[PDB]
Amino acid sequence: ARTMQTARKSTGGKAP
Amino acid sequence: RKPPKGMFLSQEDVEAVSANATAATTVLRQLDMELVSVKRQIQNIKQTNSALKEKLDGGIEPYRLPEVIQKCNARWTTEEQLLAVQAIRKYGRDFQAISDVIGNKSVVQVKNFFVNYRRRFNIDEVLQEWEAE
Amino acid sequence: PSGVEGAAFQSRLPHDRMTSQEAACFPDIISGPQQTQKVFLFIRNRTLQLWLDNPKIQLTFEATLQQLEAPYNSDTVLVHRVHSYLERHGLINFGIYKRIKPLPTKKTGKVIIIGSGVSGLAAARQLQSFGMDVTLLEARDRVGGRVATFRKGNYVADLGAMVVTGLGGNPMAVVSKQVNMELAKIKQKCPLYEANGQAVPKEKDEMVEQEFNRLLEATSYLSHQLDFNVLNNKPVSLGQALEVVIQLQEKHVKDEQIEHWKKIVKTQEELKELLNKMVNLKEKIKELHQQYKEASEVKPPRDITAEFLVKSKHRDLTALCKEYDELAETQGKLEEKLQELEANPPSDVYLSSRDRQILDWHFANLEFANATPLSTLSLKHWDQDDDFEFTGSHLTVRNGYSCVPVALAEGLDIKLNTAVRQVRYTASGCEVIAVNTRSTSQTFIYKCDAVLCTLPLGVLKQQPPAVQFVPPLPEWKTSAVQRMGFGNLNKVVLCFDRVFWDPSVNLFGHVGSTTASRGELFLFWNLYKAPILLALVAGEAAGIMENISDDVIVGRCLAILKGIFGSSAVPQPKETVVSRWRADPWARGSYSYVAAGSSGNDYDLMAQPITPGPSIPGAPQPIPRLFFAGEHTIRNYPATVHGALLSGLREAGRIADQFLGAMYTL
Ligand SMILES: Cc1cc2nc3c(=O)[nH]c(=O)nc-3n(C[C@H](O)[C@H](O)[C@H](O)COP(=O)(O)OP(=O)(O)OC[C@H]3O[C@@H](n4cnc5c(N)ncnc54)[C@H](O)[C@@H]3O)c2cc1C
Repeated sequence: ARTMQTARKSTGGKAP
Repeated sequence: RKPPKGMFLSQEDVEAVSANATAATTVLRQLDMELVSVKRQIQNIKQTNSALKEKLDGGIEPYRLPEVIQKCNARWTTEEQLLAVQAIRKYGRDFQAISDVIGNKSVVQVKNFFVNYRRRFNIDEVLQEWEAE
Repeated sequence: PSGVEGAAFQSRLPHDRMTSQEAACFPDIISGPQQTQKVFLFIRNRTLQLWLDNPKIQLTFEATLQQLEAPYNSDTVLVHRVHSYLERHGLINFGIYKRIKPLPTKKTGKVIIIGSGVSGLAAARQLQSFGMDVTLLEARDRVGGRVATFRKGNYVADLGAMVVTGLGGNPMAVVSKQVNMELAKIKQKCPLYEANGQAVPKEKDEMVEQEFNRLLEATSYLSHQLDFNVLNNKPVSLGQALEVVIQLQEKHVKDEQIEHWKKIVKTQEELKELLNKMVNLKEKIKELHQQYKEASEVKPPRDITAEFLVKSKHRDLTALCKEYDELAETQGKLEEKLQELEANPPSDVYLSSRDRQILDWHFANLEFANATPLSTLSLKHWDQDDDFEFTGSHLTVRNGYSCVPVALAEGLDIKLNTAVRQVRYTASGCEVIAVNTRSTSQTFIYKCDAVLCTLPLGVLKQQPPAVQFVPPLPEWKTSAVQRMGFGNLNKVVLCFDRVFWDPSVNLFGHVGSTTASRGELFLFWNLYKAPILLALVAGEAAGIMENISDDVIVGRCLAILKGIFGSSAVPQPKETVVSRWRADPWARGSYSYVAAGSSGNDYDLMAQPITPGPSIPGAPQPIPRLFFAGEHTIRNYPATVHGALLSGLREAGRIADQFLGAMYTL
């Protein structure tokens, strides 16, 4: 899932 | 609460693009047609206006008249009195226009004529004969 | 965080509150007075701290209570309950420690563990540590499962798990102090390179990325505020919702263009109606001038009416000349209001073919992260575990990740080349039937009190089954198996004789030509000490390139690298390896994802053990016999190694509580 992302970690929809 | 700024996600907008398969591409090709149909309409009236714009070449310019500058005199020559009755017959109560016709009298000096010469110059029957019109 | 509170954080526990798990073992305390809770929570955080500060040696209760101070060391059974809960559930004395009190001489209970991936290995180590007889059945000829590590000469390169996703709260932190792992930080910078071979210019890069993340917020807002989660009776996927958002962003580029031009028409037509009043005074004036001229042709002396005619046509003619002058003013406004609007045109497109292809690379990144096409992801739930993200830099294991499963295997009965075929569980015990992968013919029979299944979700999904459950798994479990997603992503490893790349960027993108290929070879990794470049095949590409030779694949690789670095700076690779995880019959995929129609709750369904029916009718309800671990079973940490490891620890504590009893609840 999103926690797998190292390069250019996405951010939209994530609680800041 | 609200979308990211600039995203346009109204309630109503979403079903319009999801209501069927190509309801997306339908409403956007609707808009593409609405864009061209208003674009050529612009060019149409841009061309219409360019023709009217040319018809006004010269402006008024050959048709203007130079300023009569004369100090606004106090006394009523018989000529100006008669200039007045015609200006009243023509313009009724436009004390102004009456004042430019008889050139040398302020917009007040006009007013004061109306009551002073009220008896003699029959300004009622001039003014009522002016309204027939 | 720091102190005892940092130990709670590095154990993924709130320092100031009792978890649901602790309320289960210490219901006395959670319903008790706040002061005892604070005491309890201190022993909790303190023991975690003790263990964490030295994870290479067992933390005995003796050692714990020794380093506790009044008021806390004054209740020795509370400290014994705490220490035993912690130890039972893998929060302390997990991993690879020097055991102080050497292993119990005779064992209690027999557990069969299917698979020696990290989850299996993590349970086995804990179960054995708890005095059970545990043996693992492993279809491969190696431990690790999806922690695969290529090695040849000085080359090392992971084709499975490859990145520690941050140490903040990560169990892999403890494991790394216990095991030589060359953990190397991974540097954030990642330059994208379009299909031509040349950098995306900072300008684009930063617009597209930002538009991407704004599109993600939108799908989130669509899902959670607008409740846009079913469409034509099917659950909305993320890929869909991104389209609906882009289309509404395209509908709006046009909606605004249409209103801007409709402002030019509203004014090009005030100018029209005015250029008409003005064409109709330039002619009402053309003739009052004629008339005034003719009235002036009368030479004096004039009677008074003929004088008034000159005077009156003159006052009249200047009145209309005021009018036509007052309009060439108003004509001068509207004539400038127009190349006000004609000079401020709204946005021409939403995104250009070049923008979309860069926006594609961010979608290939979401497709890599979920190991699946965005059209399969749940819109609501795909990122349901983001709260549990670890903090800190991501890291790579420079000596190969396999170094971890191997370390964990040390000391354990592992049967390699043993392919489980049937799992038979009944009210009185279980037998696991397995064949030898080399000569299938050799058939093996393992009897046990309980089976811990760590078969990959993709294996559990095979129609027709690679593994038969006798009696069959209940519907609630098989439905969770069919609802949940098991994705796919692959890796191309390139071994050169020379570093022909920027040796100080760890990673760089390649932007694909089509949406349909957005995943193909989209990201490259420079992680290792030898000249190794590693390329990702994500998204719909992953499923495709499995049916394409290594050569065609390393070809397209070298093409990219040539185009990006110089046809001639790119030598031939001295060794190449392409993974095919969906084809690998012990994986059948790469890792799991929240399928459209699934939730994180299916992860919990996957972790519920199975209880067989009674052998004798009317006999009391059994004991559970079939336990499940593995990445696909841990809702708060799916798809990862640490999540797998944590799920092993979970089951080991759950099995031992079952068959060894939990003395620490009274
Ligand atoms: C390409 C790729 C990259 C990844 N990168 C990362 C990363 O960077 N970071 C990260 O944290 N995670 C990553 N992961 C995920 C991580 O590898 C897994 O989540 C984790 O290793 C899975 O462990 P597991 O113990 O649950 O299952 P596995 O490790 O698959 O173990 C299951 C075991 O069961 C065995 N088995 C299967 N069928 C049978 C059978 N019939 N009989 C007996 N044994 C059988 C298999 O051989 C295997 O050993 C990646 C995964 C992939 C595929």
